[PDB]
Amino acid sequence: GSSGSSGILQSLSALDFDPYRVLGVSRTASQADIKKAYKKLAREWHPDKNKDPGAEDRFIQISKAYEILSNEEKRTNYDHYGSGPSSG
Repeated sequence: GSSGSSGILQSLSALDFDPYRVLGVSRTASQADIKKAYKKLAREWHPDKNKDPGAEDRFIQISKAYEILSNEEKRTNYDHYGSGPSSG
């Protein structure tokens, strides 16, 4: 059996890009999992060692994804909105 698998599943994001999806974690992930995942991604995908064109892009995002969660104020805000339409 050379190959055989399927995973047809649609999706819909609330904002330009989701933080959890960027960092690569789920709701179950807590400040701990997210944090470690952030630094780990920032260090590994760090532009300091990365020379190939594009690496930076990823990093710039990875940092942004966490910036939201990492921050208490930012994190909470999201929850309040419940991934819905902003008041204004």
